[PDB]
Amino acid sequence: MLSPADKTNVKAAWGKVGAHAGEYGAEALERMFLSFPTTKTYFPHFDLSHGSAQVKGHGKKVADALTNAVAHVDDMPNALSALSDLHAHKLRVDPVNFKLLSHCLLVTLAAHLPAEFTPAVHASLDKFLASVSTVLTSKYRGGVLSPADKTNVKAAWGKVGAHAGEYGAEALERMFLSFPTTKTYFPHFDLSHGSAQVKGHGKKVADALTNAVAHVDDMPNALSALSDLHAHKLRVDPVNFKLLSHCLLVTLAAHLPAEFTPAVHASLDKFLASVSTVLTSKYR
Amino acid sequence: MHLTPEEKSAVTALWGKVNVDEVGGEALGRLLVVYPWTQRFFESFGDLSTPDAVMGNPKVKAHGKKVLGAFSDGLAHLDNLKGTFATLSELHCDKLHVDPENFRLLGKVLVCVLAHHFGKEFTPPVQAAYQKVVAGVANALAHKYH
Amino acid sequence: MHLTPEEKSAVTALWGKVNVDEVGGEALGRLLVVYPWTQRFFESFGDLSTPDAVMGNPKVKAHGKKVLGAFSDGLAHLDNLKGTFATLSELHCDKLHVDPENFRLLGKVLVCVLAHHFGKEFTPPVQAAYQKVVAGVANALAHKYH
Ligand code: HEM
Ligand code: HEM
Ligand code: HEM
Ligand code: HEM
Repeated sequence: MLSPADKTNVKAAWGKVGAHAGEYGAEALERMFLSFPTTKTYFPHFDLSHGSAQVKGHGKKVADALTNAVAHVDDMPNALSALSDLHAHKLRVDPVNFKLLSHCLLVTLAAHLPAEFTPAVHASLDKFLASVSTVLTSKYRGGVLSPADKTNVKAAWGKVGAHAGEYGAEALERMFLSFPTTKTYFPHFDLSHGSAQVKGHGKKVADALTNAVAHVDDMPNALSALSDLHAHKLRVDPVNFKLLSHCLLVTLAAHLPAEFTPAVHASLDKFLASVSTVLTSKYR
Repeated sequence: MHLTPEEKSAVTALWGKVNVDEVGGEALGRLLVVYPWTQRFFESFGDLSTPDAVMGNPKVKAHGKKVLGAFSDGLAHLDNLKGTFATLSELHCDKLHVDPENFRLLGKVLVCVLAHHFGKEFTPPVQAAYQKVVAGVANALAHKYH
Repeated sequence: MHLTPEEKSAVTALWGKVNVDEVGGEALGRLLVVYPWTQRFFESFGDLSTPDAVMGNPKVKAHGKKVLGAFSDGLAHLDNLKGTFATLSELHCDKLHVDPENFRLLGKVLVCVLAHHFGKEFTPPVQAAYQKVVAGVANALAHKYH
C-alpha cells in the first residue's frame, strides 16, 4: 500500500515535524475531542481540559509511536506489535475512531507545515495513517482467518452450493433497497425486482466469492483482476463493500437456519471483511 | 421518524411475533461474539471467553432482554425517537461512557438475527424498513452525547 | 442547522478571508489526488495522470470554483441547509449519480485546505465549527437520494 515514494514523503514530512512531535500530538487530540466528542467516551479517566498534563503526556506517547512507525515503515506490523496487542485486548477502541484521530493528525500537520504539505505529501500522509490504523486494529478479531474460521466458511459456503447465484441476486436486491445510495453505481441497470440484469450480476458476484473460498489462503492473487477492475475502472467507494457484505450476511442468515450459528456468523463476517480488504487494496 | 405506510406496517407486523426475551439475548450475545471489543463494557458479566460461554451467560441473556425491551417501547413511538430515548441517551454518555458506534453494531446484528429467526419472511423490503428503524434508534440514542 | 452564535460567527469571520476560486480549485484538485477513485466523474476533464497535472487542469479548477461557490452561498443559509440544497441533491442523485460519500470526502479535504491556508488561525474550536458545517452540507446534499 505504501509506495517507496510514499515512504520518502512521510520521512520528509515527519522529519520536518522533528522535536515538535509531542506538542503536535497533543494538539491533534484536542482537535479530535472537540470535533468528535464521542471519542471522549474512551477517556473518562482523564482531565480533558486544555493543556492538561494527561493530554500532553498522552500526545507525546502517540507521537513517539508514530515516530517509531516512520522509522520502521517497511516493518510496521512488527514495530507496533505491542501497541496492536494493547488496543485489541485491553483498550478495545472501536476501529471507526482511528479514522477520526488520523483526520485530526492530518489537520494538525497541515496547520504547522505550510511549505511541506503539498498535494502529493497530503496523499502519502493520509495513506500512511490509514496503514498505521490498519496495523493497530489487525488483531481485534484473532487476526487473519484462523483454521477454525476457514473451516466454518467452507462448511457454510458448501451448503450454499448451487444456490450461490440466487443468493447473490438476493443480496444485491437487499442492498439496493436498504442502502439506496449504492444504486448510483448501476444507472445502466433495470433494478426492478426480478430483473435479469441483477440476477446475472449476482451470479458473477457469487462466482467470485466461490473462487475466494476455494483460494482462501491465496486470495489476493485469485482476486487480482477484480481488484484492478474496481480500483481503476469502476472506482466504487470503499465504504460500499461493507454494505454489500452486510446484505450477503443477512441473505445467508435467512437461508441457513441450522448453519448460521454465532461462531459461523463471526467467521463469515471476518471472511467478507478480508475479501473487501483485498478488493480495495489497489485503490491508492 | 418518517416511514411509508408500507414500511411501518411491515415493521409492526413482524415485531408482534418477536419474543423479546429470546431475540434480545441472541442479539446481545452475537454482538459480543462477532465484535468482541464490545465486551469492554461487560467485564462484570463473568465468562465471555467463547461463543458457547457468551450465548449461555445468564447475565448476557438478562441484559439482552432489558435492551430489546427498551427498543420495543421505541417502536411504539416511531414519530419521536429522540424524545423517547433522551434520558437513556444521557445515561449512556454521562454514566456508561458507551461509544455510540456500538449502537450501530447492535443494529446490524439485530437485523441478522431477525433474518436468521424468520427466514424467507424477512424479505428485502422488510429488511429495508428495519434498517431505517435501527438507524433511527441509534441516532436517537446518540443525540444527547456531548 | 444548529450552531451556537459563537460558532456561526467563527465560521463566517474566517470565510470572509477566503478566495473562493483559489480554495475551490485547491480542494477539488486535492480530492482527486488524495482519493483518486473520485476521478471517475471527470474523465472529460482531460489529463489527470499526475498530481501536478490535476492541480493545473483548468477544467478541475473551474469545477472547484462552481462547487465552492455553491458552498459559499450555502453559508448564508445555515439554518436552512436542507431547503437550500434540495434541488442540487436531486440533481446529484437522479442525473449525476454521485455517491454521497464523495461529499464527505470533499468535506475532509476542505477542512485540511483551510488548515493549510490559515495555519494557527484555524484553531481547534474553529475546526470544530467547520466540522459541523461540512457535515451539515454533506447531509443536506444527500437528503433527497432515493
Ligand atoms: C494513530 C492511532 C493511535 C496510536 C499511534 C495510538 C497509540 C497509543 C499509545 C502509544 C498508547 C500508550 C501505551 C502505553 O504507553 O502504555 C495509547 C493508549 C491509549 N489509546 Fe491509543 N493510539 C491511537 C489511537 C487511539 C484512538 C483512536 C483512541 C480512542 C479514541 C485511543 C485510545 C487510547 C486509550 C484510551 C489509551 C490509554 C491511555 C491511558 O489510560 O494511559 N487510541 N495509544
Ligand atoms: C464482495 C464484493 C464484491 C465482489 C466479489 C464483486 C465482484 C464483481 C464482479 C465479479 C464483477 C464483474 C466483472 C466482469 O465483468 O468480469 C463486478 C462488477 C461490478 N461491480 Fe463489483 N463486486 C463486489 C462489490 C461491489 C460493490 C460494493 C459495488 C458497488 C456498490 C460494486 C459495483 C460493481 C459494478 C458497477 C460493476 C459492473 C457491472 C456491469 O456494468 O456489468 N461491486 N463486481
Ligand atoms: C438498542 C440500543 C440500546 C438500548 C435501547 C439500550 C438500553 C439500555 C437500558 C434500558 C439499560 C438499563 C439502565 C438501568 O437499568 O440502569 C441499559 C444499560 C446498559 N447498556 Fe444500553 N442499550 C442499548 C445499547 C447498548 C449497547 C450496544 C451497549 C454497549 C455495547 C450497551 C451497554 C450498556 C451497559 C454497559 C449498561 C449497564 C449495565 C449494568 O447496569 O451493569 N447498551 N441499556
Ligand atoms: C459541497 C459539495 C458540492 C456542491 C455544493 C456541489 C455543487 C454543484 C453545482 C453547483 C453543480 C452544477 C449543477 C448545474 O449545472 O445545474 C454541480 C455539478 C456537478 N458536480 Fe457537484 N457539488 C458538490 C460536490 C461534488 C462532488 C464531491 C462530486 C464528485 C466527486 C461532484 C460532481 C459533480 C459533477 C460531475 C457535476 C457536473 C459538471 C458538469 O456537468 O459540467 N459534486 N455540483
